Amino acid sequence: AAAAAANLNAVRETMDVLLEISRILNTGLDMETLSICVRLCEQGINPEALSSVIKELRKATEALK
Amino acid sequence: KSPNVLLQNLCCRILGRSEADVAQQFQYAVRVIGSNFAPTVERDEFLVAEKIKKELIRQRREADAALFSELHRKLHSQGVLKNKWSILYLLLSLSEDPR
Amino acid sequence: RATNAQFDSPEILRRLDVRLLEVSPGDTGWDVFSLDYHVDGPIATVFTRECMSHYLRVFNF
Repeated sequence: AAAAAANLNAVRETMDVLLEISRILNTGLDMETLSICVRLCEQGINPEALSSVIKELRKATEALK
Repeated sequence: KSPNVLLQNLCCRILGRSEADVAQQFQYAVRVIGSNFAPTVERDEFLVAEKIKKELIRQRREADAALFSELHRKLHSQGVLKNKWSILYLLLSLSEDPR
Repeated sequence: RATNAQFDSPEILRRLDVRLLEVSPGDTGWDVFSLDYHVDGPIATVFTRECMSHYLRVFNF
């Protein structure tokens, strides 16, 4: 398939758009993890729950520093 | 991919641990994520975009405020994002001033 | 007060006042400073706001 891979290039293009959005906002997230988050909202999820998850997980790496 | 298993990849990305190493963080993740697996309303990415503009206003980047309307358009242009509201709410919730 | 500007009218020193640049993670005051002359009468019909912008750009240089 050829059109099914140009859509994957399209996914990477929006992923770089969200890369610029992540740096101007100063988030710690990288590209692989945001693709995991994209799949999470494919199944449907509260962003308020994902932010509480990540707002526990990042400042539970500051408790073993 | 299951709802349950994608959070262990979230745990393997933030922490340097596997799902077979830590189960205490992943437990609170399953507790919070599950039973709250439904978005609060249908999409309003425009309302969240006008608050991401308020973050770009806080830095006297008004040329990047004019870039944001063309960056917010590409999300709709490819259409691979189902909840454009959720990921913008998620980024906006983690907003810190570069400052 | 100490310099020659003291013997100039209090109105036009009053209309010129300080301003800054909204913040960024590499702030220096040499990066972040401006003066603002702002309109206090009908002079907006003479001085546009984008004219103050070009004013501030050549001021930055």
